Amino acid sequence: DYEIQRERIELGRCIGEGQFGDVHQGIYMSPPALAVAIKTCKNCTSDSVREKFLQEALTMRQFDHPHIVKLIGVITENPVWIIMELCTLGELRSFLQVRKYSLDLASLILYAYQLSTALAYLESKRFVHRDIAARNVLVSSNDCVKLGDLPIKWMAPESINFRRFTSASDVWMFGVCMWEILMHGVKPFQGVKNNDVIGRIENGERLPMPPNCPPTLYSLMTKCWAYDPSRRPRFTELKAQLSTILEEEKAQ
Ligand SMILES: O=C1CN2C(=NN1)COc1ccccc12
Repeated sequence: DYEIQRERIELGRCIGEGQFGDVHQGIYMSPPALAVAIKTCKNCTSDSVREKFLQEALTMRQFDHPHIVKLIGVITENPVWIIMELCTLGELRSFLQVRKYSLDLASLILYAYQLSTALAYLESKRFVHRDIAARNVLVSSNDCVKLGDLPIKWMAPESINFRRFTSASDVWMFGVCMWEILMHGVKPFQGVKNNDVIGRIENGERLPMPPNCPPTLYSLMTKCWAYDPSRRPRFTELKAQLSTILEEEKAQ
């Protein structure tokens, strides 16, 4: 039973925004004082919105991975809330930007490694994500990131051209996500028009090597960006390669 008694929740300060409403941090008193994230729903007094909001919680129930945010429970009567595991440090993009000059390379590589483990897990569950980007990643601690919950600049050419979405197109998007982390949260193709992104990629052009990114890690990003989806590594191969790049970086 995922239904939580409202009196067990102390609503704290607003910490961010979601599609349905504000996200707040708070406290969950269970049989004691667990820090939680509380997702609110502005229009949940309407059942069409309520069903869509609560469907997200039902989706979360299916996953059990250390690098995917966990659902704690729901409050189905107005105001409708979803109680999630709190990732205290917030959104990854903002975290990377604020810590641009204070996060070492080993930490950046660790975040890419952890995200590849969560994605190889979702691949093993036969779940295609379709929206892999640094914006949907949350920070639990300085050493732990988690997956939370058209973007032409992040999309595989087959997804843009023919709406083909597979684990291989998720790999392309993850290559862009790895570039974003190594770029300290800078978005890809800044100042480039969406309709001119496909052309540049068709021309063989790719996102450049981020400053201070190891060549072995940049090489792994470019394999994610092979035009042919069958030539892209699988998430399991990404995981094994990122583990070796992480160890090499941890050794100096
Ligand atoms: O499910 C969640 C959603 N979330 C948090 N934790 N857990 C904390 O950082 C956030 C920042 C912005 C939006 C959502 C969150």
